[PDB]
Amino acid sequence: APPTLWSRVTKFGSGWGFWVSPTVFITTTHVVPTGVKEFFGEPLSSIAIHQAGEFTQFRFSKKMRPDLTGMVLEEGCPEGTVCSVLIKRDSGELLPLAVRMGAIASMRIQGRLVHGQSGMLLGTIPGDCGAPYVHKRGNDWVVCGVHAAATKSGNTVVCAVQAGEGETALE
Amino acid sequence: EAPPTLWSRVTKFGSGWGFWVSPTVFITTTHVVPTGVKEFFGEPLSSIAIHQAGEFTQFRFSKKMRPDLTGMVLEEGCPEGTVCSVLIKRDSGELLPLAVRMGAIASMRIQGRLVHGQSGMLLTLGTIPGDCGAPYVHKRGNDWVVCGVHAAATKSGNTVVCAVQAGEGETAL
Repeated sequence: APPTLWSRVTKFGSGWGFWVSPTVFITTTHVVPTGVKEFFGEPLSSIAIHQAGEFTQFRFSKKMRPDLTGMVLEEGCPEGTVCSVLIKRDSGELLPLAVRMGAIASMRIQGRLVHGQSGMLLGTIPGDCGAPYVHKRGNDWVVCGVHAAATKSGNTVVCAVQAGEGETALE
Repeated sequence: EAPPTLWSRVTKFGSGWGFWVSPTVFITTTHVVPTGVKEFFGEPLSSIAIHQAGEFTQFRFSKKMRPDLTGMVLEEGCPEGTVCSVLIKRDSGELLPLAVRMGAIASMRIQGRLVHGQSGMLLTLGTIPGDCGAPYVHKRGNDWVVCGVHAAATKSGNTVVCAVQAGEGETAL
């Protein structure tokens, strides 16, 4: 993972967010500041906000990170593949966690049913919410979720995904 | 070509930045250091070993602060005529590595403050106010080393000065 990729990982509210491009920022809904009128110094009327369950996307009118190129945002992580949760700790330490992704479905997070995807850690803390789930496709990195939750057991984590509707079916 | 953990050493500090040289050693430039405080990174000042002169400030903490890190060598000044990189972090999160050819070491007074400084020329944007403390580094073999911290810049834009930790081989005849 290149430094640029990590530079997209940004402290935000009670957790983290991720610059997908110069104008697009994704994060986990429950970490988003609630009493505010600006994000990153931009008034809400300047920002297109799409929230689906625990997945929140901001598109700013202004180029917030013109140093960045856009990258692909997938609708969920590829089931069965190893992704990395790009965790930054408060000391500055980089803690990428490898995770084997499982099924996409509805899960109860923060007392609400939301589209999510479980994964097995190959640990995280509450402050890690918003950290991106990414994987490499070709020579490029792709982002597919943002950290939402974990079992007390610790071994399983859940990311919120942009669109999970009907990804797994009863047989 | 600087790896992510090398960037992870660059840390927001006071009105600028600092750099973890090792799990216990943090360097920065003096004028950006917060004043009238009782601790840094949760550690009481009284527990910190401090070596500070000519705008170069070094802290050694009494416990491991960044145990995830390997210890790097801190050189006394950059190698003259060689090309180093300033690892600039901007508040936006942007990384701006700047190539710079290092030149003369000299003691000097810039805006009233004594600087044990080394001039360099940017090879080409540039540095800006708020960048002080950013590390100057280069490679010795397969290892990275750090040789100074960003202190000042010339109006012409293209020359910068880092504070270095050098002995009195920088005082005029």
